Amino acid sequence: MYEGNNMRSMMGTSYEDSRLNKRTELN
Amino acid sequence: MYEGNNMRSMMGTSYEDSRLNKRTELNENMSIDTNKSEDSYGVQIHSLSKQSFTG
Amino acid sequence: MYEGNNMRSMMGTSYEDSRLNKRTELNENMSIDTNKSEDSYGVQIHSLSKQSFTG
Amino acid sequence: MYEGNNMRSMMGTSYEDSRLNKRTELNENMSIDTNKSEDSYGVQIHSLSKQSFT
Amino acid sequence: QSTKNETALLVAKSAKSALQDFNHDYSKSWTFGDKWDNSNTMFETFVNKYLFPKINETLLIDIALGNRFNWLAKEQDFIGQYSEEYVIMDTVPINMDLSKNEELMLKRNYPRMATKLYGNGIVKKQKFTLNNNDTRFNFQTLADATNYALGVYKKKISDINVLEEKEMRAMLVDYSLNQLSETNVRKATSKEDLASKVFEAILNLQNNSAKYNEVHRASGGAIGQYTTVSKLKDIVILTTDSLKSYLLDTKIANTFQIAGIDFTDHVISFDDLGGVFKVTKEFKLQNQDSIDFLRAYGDYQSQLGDTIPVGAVFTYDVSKLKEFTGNVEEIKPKSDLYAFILDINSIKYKRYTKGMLKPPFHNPEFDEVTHWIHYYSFKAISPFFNKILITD
Amino acid sequence: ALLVAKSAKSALQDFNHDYSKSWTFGDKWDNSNTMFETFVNKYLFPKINETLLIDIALGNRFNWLAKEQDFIGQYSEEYVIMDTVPINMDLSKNEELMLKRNYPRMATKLYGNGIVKKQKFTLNNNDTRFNFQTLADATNYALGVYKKKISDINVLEEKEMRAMLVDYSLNQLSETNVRKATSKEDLASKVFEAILNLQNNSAKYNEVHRASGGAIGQYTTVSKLKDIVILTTDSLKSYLLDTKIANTFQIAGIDFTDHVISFDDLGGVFKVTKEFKLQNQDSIDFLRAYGDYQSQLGDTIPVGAVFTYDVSKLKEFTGNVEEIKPKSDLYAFILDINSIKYKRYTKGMLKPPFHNPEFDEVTHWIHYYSFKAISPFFNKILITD
Amino acid sequence: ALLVAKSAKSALQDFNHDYSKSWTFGDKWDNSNTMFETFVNKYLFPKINETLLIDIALGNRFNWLAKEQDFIGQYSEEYVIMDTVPINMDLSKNEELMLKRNYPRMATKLYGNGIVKKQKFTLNNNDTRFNFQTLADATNYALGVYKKKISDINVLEEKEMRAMLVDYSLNQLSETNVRKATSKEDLASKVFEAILNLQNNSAKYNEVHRASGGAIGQYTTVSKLKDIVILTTDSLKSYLLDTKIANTFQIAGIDFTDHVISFDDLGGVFKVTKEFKLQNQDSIDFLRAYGDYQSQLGDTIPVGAVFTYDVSKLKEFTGNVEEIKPKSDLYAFILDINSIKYKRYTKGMLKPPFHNPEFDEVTHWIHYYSFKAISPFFNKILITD
Amino acid sequence: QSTKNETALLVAKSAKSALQDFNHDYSKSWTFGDKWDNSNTMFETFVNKYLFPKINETLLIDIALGNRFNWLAKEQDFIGQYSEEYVIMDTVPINMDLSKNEELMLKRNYPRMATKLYGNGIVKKQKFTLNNNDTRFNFQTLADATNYALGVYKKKISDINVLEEKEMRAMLVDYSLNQLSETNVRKATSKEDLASKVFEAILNLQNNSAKYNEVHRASGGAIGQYTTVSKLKDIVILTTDSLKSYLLDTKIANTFQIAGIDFTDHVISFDDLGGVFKVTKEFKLQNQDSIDFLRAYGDYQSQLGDTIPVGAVFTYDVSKLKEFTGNVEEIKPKSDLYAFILDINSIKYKRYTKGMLKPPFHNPEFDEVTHWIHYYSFKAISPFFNKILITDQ
Repeated sequence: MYEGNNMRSMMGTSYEDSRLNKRTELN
Repeated sequence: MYEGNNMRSMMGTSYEDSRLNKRTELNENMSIDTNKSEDSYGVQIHSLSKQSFTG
Repeated sequence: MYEGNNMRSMMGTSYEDSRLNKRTELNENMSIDTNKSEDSYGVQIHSLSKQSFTG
Repeated sequence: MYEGNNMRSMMGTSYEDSRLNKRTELNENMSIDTNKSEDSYGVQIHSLSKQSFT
Repeated sequence: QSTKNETALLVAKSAKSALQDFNHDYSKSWTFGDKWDNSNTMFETFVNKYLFPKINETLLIDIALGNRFNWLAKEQDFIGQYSEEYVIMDTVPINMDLSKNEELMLKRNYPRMATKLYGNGIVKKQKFTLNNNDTRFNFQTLADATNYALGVYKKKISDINVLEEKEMRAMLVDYSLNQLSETNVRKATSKEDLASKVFEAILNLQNNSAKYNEVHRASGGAIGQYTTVSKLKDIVILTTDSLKSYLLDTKIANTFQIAGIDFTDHVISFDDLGGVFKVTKEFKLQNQDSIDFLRAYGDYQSQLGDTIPVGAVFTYDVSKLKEFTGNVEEIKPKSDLYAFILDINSIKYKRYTKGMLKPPFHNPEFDEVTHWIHYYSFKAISPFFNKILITD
Repeated sequence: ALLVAKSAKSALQDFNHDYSKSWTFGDKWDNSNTMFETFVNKYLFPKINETLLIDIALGNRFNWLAKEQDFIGQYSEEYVIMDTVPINMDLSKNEELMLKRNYPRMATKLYGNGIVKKQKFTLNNNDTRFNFQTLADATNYALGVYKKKISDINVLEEKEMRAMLVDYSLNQLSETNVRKATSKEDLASKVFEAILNLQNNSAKYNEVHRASGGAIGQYTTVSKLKDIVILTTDSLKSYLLDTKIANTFQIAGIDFTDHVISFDDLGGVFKVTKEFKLQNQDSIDFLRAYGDYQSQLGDTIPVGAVFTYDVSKLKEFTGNVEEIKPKSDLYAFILDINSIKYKRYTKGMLKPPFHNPEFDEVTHWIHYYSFKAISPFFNKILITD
Repeated sequence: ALLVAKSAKSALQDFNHDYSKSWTFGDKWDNSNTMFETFVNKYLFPKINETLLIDIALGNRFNWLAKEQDFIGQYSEEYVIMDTVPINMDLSKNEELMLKRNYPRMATKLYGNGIVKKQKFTLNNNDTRFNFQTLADATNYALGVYKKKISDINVLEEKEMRAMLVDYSLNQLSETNVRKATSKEDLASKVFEAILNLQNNSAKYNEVHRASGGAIGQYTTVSKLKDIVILTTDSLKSYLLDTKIANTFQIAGIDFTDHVISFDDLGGVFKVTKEFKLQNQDSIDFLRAYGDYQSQLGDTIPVGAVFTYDVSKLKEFTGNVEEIKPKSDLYAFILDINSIKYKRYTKGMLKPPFHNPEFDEVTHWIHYYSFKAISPFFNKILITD
Repeated sequence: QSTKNETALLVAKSAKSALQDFNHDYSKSWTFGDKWDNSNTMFETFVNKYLFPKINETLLIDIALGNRFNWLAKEQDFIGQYSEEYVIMDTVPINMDLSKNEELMLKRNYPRMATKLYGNGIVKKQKFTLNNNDTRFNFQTLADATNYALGVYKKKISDINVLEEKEMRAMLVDYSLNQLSETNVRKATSKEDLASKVFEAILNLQNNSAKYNEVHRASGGAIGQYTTVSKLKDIVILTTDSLKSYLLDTKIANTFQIAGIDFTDHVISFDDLGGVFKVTKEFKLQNQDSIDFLRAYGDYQSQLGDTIPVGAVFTYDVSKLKEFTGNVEEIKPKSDLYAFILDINSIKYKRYTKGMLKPPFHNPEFDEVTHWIHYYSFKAISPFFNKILITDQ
């Protein structure tokens, strides 16, 4: 809930989940 | 001193002492704010204020 | 008194006086201004600077 | 040809021959400036300058 | 203490789990489910006895943990290694002996001096690896996982700061015990005695005294004297917490003419100023539980067979291990009745924190990000200023 | 043979039977040889002129701690990050040390739930009219019972918040935090030393070894003195105010009595060991006079129940009831105020009233949820004998 | 014989007999062997110079508690609502528990009437003129009698209030109110300790077990320090003024001596234990030496009787009177006012005189109604040996 | 045989190859040149017999392999690890009568809540390595190299589909053989008998009945009943191809297909159910031939001395190797006349495909980057829906 230094290096952005780009091919 | 190609990928700016950030701390004070029992001679309690400790 | 010459490059003026340049006593204080233990009484730490003393 | 999504990370941008940075060039000129003995006569010696290092 | 409860036997089966799926190269790939019964358990409610229990609240205490020494930090450049300082030793005047021969004018009396070569500091390092696979099996809110990833990072700087004050405290106490004169030490008898011997040790640092410094441990000063004063705006008194507490509740609280003689502005204090260890006799690592105890304090890089040099510093309670007994001694005063009254600007402390947050390394084979923190800290004590130890 | 001894005339007998005397002829009053004797007029009914209703509202002294949670879910979980010292770099090790893992480790503690508490009261519309002579006094009665039902909630939540602190001092909080005073004079200096000790970086002074994962490794924390509370009795705070504070020159600075909470006694709340069953009706009659309308002669009482009134003197509770009480009269329990957690749930606490219009007696209920726990991840020092 | 021993020539012989001497011829005054003896002149009457009437107006120390009533009706009552501690919610009880009745319970201590007091005095016209050489002295006498009757009312009323407070402190309050002290340096730290015991939520310090509906159950209340008064002797107040205040530096917080009503002597009053009847004539003369003109022989003294003067040394009252007082001078009764019910009706106070013209003496009366009671619903601590 | 050909001796000279310049740290630097002849051999045209043979086209054949059960996949946020589910039990409506105790208006009646708790899924991965200097030698355009690097990635997407389809059809067979109660199991005799039982067991669904779900093996559904209905748009028959070719070959399939549902699309069939193998005894890996066999299928991480837990699946044929025999059984239906009629809502299946392209590690020593594909897939099966198994066992 507290931000502090929220948007730090790559892991602190990795939990605010990223890039729903590829999915599987039938539907 | 001879410039050549000094603007470089990682090391040519690593001997130039990249970026002073995150100095170590005495914002969390000690011996001016803690290590302290020189409070006032004041008449009454309730200076306590229990906070939520999420961060 | 006996005037005569009163001029040799030394031992005339050296018999009169050489000019005072150094005076070896208290300009860096001791037991009058410094040698203190009569300091104040208040909130307590951090008047302690630290010099580089390169001179 | 085969379309897909070939805008990809480094190998998707590496088969189209990434940017030419260093040229490994003759600029310290060889056999047009050096490899000469074509200095002629002259009055005498020591136009020689000993430059300082870096 | 044996239990035949069905929910307890369901929890007791360690073969079903997040652990065996993440240890082996192949694993089970579906789940049939488990009948969860809250009956006769700790997790029992009265209206519905068949759900898994719930969390509404997940906290993460954060404490910031300051330093109490970083006004002494001079931000240096970290280039070159060898620093050096010197003084010119004293030469007393002699008598005019007119019977000596006239060629005494031609002989040179060179000024003699005393130096002290310091050297380098210590590049110090710590890291932490955050997971994207199994840390998310906990933390039922994404905000809780981001709070965790920030709280670990904020803890790393806090135990940089408490480590630097443990090392400064240990440097001052280890210097007070080992490297000193016979003139510098005093012997108190009790607490009311030390509280006045501190008051008469100030007014001794600020006289023209050839003693009270340690230029005989300097490079050229083995024979000769060197006189130094202090100014009382530069004196640090390093005591325990019992001495400062005794001052503030008895001596300051039970005198009438307190208006001048209060020295507690200059007193740094510690609750228990021995907790840091050294090395003697140069052992090495051979036991498994020893490095298992070392892993709990963040030290990842030690393997079995790594050797420890003759002056290494351990900074946590470490003398209970099987290898280290007899080779590891604690930096502590032996009496809990202790005062080290030293001149400030005798403590050089030059740490270097510019290239400190180095860029991470995403490790996508295990889907994790390791962060490193590097800093160079040089701490040393000059032998050319006035110091007094008061102990037992 | 008097008038006042004949109970077959009273107002109860008209509201006792399904049929009764539908008209009145009179009652032939005289006050001779009674309590209501008057010298001159022997035949007038005695007149009352005042009806007063002393009513006092009572506080809590733990109200600023009282957070307002949401009351969903059951368990609450609380954790820290353990210490991890910086290590030295050496350039002689292999470079596959770079892809090695240093996971951060923690230490947790899990908390259960609170309890939903309840009190009811019934106000009447036909019998209560007979006791008052104006409607303003009846509305004062109906308001004073409600203010009383709020005030004893406040008194109860004070009692079982000081009781849990005394219980945590006596039965938990292991020996490494307990300091031994000898008399009343040196305790007031042990407190002054402990307040200075709780403001250094220290792996001690907390109960992370009582936590789930804090058995190995260390954890350092501080306090502030704007977060430190000292919980004492009255014989210690009164001693501070009349003897130590009085007999010190130059006190301006070292008075810590803006962080002292005192009480009359720290034992007025009882527990249960060796669970029992309510088997005597003369003890249930004692329980009825504190509001317990639920109990009958078959009810068991578990091994953690609290009472907050003097219950141990009864024929049945002896040998089963222990008192949460400091045994020493030298008790200064120094806390960090963040270690207490006390969250309420007072949203739907006034229930819609059941009217019951045959007897015309409405009934009100009051329901609040209250959670009480103590965190181990903060600095605590107890001073006893 | 001597002239001054001859009662036949006195003025009383001319006013008790109905027929007396119309004329007189003088007498033969000589003071040769009397106390009225002058060296030079043996034949002159002794001359007196002055007659100073020493008259002191006396206060009450309880005039602020005196509220003025109307003197109508005789009963008044006070009730509180008892505590109802919140019980835990059970879910295994029967579902018909909501239909059950739970009435709040009262306390309801009931107060009776006051008692009308009365005093009279006779002013004569034909005998009083034989003293009082000037008429201004006679008018000063007639005014001083009246101003002494008013001061008698005030002293009687103060002594009865003090008697009521000491009589309530003894034998009426509980066991958890009496705190034992042992010296004079004690009962000054325990009085400072017992102040701010009244300022806690506690059911121990009232007397609701002496109320009607409060035999079983508790009632919590609090005090405010603008309602706390302390009743001691002059020994304890003298001790507080010369030792506890005079030998402390920081007196600027804890001086509570503006709440300490100190009395000179805490006993001069008496209560009848056993009902009796008067038979002795010196008992009558001793009773009407203090103004009891009513009582003759054979009169009844009831059980609840207060005498106000030292009367235990009579042959009738031995074994009947009580002497309500503290035993051993270490005494501190820490009230909380709003408890002292104290009412007084003094508007029909000066009655019209009766002239009685045959003896020619005017006769005045003074009536006043006074109610003195005390409420059990407030925090009270008694400290004694 | 052997050939004394001038061209074949030049072709088979392995000391001139490009592989000699990449498996030695010092090698040839300049090329002299070669005399290429197409005379009396292959690659021989009638005109200009001295030119090197040239490629008309190269063609990456990429078949888009599809997961048949992709439309069942919900997507979660990969937070926490326990999913649970619960229903409300039946309470049949009762008659009212005006002659009761009339304080039963006060009485209580709670819902009853049969549940079941489910564990976690597993995170699966695969990697591929593409370099920049050696693989350029055999594509002759930039476009063919980019299409190659794209087709390798699309193959790494398609074998995820192959894995998930074969994994779920292993789940549904292991379920019906080893978990299901013998109340849902009807037993046939012959093929036409089984066909009649399947066609009457389809119609045994769409009925408000409490007989066909395994709610008795839920957590709190032992006493009482739970009634389930199912539409036709969520009934799926799982069977074999040899038996789908007989169920569809009846007149009842024709009257299902005419003016109604696509019965060819509700019957999910495979050749024989199961190429997936389980583990019954915890063994270890000892032989290098088995290591090479596992490397042939992309399993790069497993080495010698690794142990395999009881219950691990394989998704390919492993059982011919020296230490898998006896320890490894097959998820395969006994007596292959077999049909498992399920409701398709019973397959609790959800994934987490968010961020399944992790950023590459470059490795510039050999200039070969590597991409990883991590994804989380949760496979379960719920007891609160109609299931019928029809076999000869």
